[PDB]
Amino acid sequence: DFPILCQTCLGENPYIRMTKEKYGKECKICARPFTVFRWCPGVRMRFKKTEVCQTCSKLKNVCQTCLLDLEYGLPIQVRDAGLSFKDDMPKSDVNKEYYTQNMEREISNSDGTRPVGMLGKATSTSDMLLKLARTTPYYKRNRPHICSFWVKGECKRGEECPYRHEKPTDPDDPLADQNIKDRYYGINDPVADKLLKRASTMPRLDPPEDKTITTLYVGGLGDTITETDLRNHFYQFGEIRTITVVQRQQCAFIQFATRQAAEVAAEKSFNKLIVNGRRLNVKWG
Amino acid sequence: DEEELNDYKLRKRKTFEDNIRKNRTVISNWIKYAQWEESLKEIQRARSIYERALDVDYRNITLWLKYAEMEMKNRQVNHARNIWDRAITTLPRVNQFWYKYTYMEEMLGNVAGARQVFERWMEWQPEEQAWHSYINFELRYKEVDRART
Amino acid sequence: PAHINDFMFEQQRRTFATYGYALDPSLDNHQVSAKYIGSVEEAEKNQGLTVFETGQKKTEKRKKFKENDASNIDGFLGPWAKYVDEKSEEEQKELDEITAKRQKKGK
Amino acid sequence: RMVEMQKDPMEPPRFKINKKIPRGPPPAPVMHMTVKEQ
Amino acid sequence: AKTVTKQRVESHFDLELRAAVMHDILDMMPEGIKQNKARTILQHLSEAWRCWKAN
Amino acid sequence: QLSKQYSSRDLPSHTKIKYRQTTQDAPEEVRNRD
RNA sequence: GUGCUCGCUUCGGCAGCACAUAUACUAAAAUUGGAACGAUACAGAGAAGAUUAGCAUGGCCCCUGCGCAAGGAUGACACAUUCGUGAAGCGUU
RNA sequence: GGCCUCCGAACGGUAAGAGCCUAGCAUGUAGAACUGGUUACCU
Ligand SMILES: [Mg+2]
Ligand SMILES: [Mg+2]
Ligand SMILES: [Mg+2]
Ligand SMILES: [Mg+2]
Ligand SMILES: [Zn+2]
Ligand SMILES: [Zn+2]
Ligand SMILES: [Zn+2]
Repeated sequence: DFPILCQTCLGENPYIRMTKEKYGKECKICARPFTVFRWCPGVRMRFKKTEVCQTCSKLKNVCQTCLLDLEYGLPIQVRDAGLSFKDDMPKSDVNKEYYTQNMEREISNSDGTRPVGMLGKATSTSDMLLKLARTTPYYKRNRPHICSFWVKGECKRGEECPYRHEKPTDPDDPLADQNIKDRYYGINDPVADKLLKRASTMPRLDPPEDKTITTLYVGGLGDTITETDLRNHFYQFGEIRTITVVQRQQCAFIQFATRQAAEVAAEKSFNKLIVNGRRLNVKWG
Repeated sequence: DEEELNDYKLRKRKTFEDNIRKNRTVISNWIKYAQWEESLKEIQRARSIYERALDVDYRNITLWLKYAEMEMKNRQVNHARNIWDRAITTLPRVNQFWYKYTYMEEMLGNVAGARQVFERWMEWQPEEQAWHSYINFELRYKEVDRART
Repeated sequence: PAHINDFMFEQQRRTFATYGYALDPSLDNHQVSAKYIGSVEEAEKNQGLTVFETGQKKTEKRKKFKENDASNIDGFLGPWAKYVDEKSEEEQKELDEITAKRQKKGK
Repeated sequence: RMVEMQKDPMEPPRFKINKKIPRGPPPAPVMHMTVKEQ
Repeated sequence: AKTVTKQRVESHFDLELRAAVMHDILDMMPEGIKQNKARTILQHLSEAWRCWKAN
Repeated sequence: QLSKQYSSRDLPSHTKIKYRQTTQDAPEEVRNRD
């Protein structure tokens, strides 16, 4: 009873009518019958319905319809590229059936609210994916499918047509093909790969222009801030060597015992840290 | 290589599974399968084989020795440590497990660990020889007071 | 569980669906609640008009031709009356192109 | 609002159950020979 | 849940006799510790039964 | 996953339980007896 | 949409009020991959020398069958010579 | 004083298979991208 859901599926209305079938469909993964839920998300929306059984969601920690993580809204291949691939799960036939069975007993014996072993891992995060995690609901995802009479030029329902009248996606784009099983296991997922390419460009971690340099060239200081903000932020890292301050261009230089600590302060800092409700931007030299 | 080796593995692997399914037990089939995967250094597979064999017959002491041995051969100290603990927990009466367990710890250098193991062992009030081995263990170091105790 | 009067549920659901503003249900939002939960452009303007309650003002009716006597044949339209008003080329092309591409991909 | 979906009474069993997958697998401790006898 | 029947009765009786002896004695006789003559003791059983049929 | 299959044998029969009566030899008598 | 306001008040319009309150696996489509016991081709029935009757046993094998019946090739599947290393533990000279 | 049964269907025979090639059969899915930063002092 009650599905497991994204906030993005469930709807942008707080009031929702949602129907239930006892054994509605096989799950497209572990292939068992399971309680299925439909509901209307919104005014122009599509009537989504749960695609996979609740168990294999608890297993990989995901929405039932979307298969996007609960916290990050990221396809599974991504958050695995983000932490731990070694979760695994047999893809192969009768194994899948077997492992699902056992893991279904293991889950039965848990407190109920926890994605099994992954959650022991799931706490430690934020490497990148937080910064590539999506922020707001994305409703373009629930729109009705593309009317396929109209996309041949004919559709004779006129304005009534609940489907959507517009140009489809060119089958050329590798982002088209998108199997379900595939998106689930984290194989060759085009979306996930795209997000990976997007991850790399994040100006961030390579640093190291020069050896031993712990000099921090800090842009976007501002004249509200004091140094004491700086120190009481940065004593976490280690033994400071010193701090140079310039308020004429509002840039603050810093120096630490080891370069390692400076890299760190970059990492922890870059395009993340803000104090005095004002962004504190960092660069090398 | 790349594909040619692979096919070989399917024929062997499949055969192993067939043998097991036919006879179910007869753990020489289990063991041979484990050994083959060990030889190919697919030791994660090997582990699963050993665990499956244990599910069939957890009392079989050769099986456990082969399992622990496999871990040790591949320098997987902590796996071996786990396994030893399980073996003595479920089949405490088997002295072979205890003798090997203490030996392993001694080789690793963990005298304290070995002492702990022996103290567990002694709770079972075992056999004259076990007590002698514990005393001798102590006497490989000076530790005369311990021995007397 | 909850045991909300069904009728009130309908009132809130339609209110939101139609106008975008419905009073929010929460228990511990502040541990006391003073607030609406809609887009709210309508809510300030429409003063929480309920779907069941008559709207204060009426606007913009659209006509559908009707003959209701039924004496006539073929003639007669009942509540089957097809809105008189409602009977891109630019787009008409992009879609086609996409289709072509898809076909090619099938190859 | 959860509502149970109405089932069509003349609908046959939807899907097929027959498929069979091998029984799943810790043992409690047991706590329980002369040459001539051998 | 197959049900005993005329076709299956003789086979049934000998099946559960082989099992009766097997469980009883291998849970009764033992200390071979490895495998004690199960195939063999049963072959002695069938041998004896033939011998009594031949008087 | 419970099958909609049935069988003749399975159907209701003897749904009532014949409790022993007092002259049949209810447990009450038995407890008291020497 | 229907009716009613001794509604404005003519018979046009407008206003108020009452009644009436949320359908739909939306597609008339598009795509996506397991099975026919077809022919063809190769080959060709357990048990012992052969020819055959069969009941069984076991289940990541099924099928026919309302069936806890019975069938499917017994359904198929089931392949006498003569010792010594290496390490560890225990007792002894 | 009487005295008039039944009545038909199923398998147990045409191989068991392995392979290759070619309609057939189910799905009516889920999902489809993203921005904005400073240098300055003694020998
Ligand atoms: Mg025959
Ligand atoms: Mg048969
Ligand atoms: Mg048979
Ligand atoms: Mg026959
Ligand atoms: Zn599933
Ligand atoms: Zn979802
Ligand atoms: Zn259309």
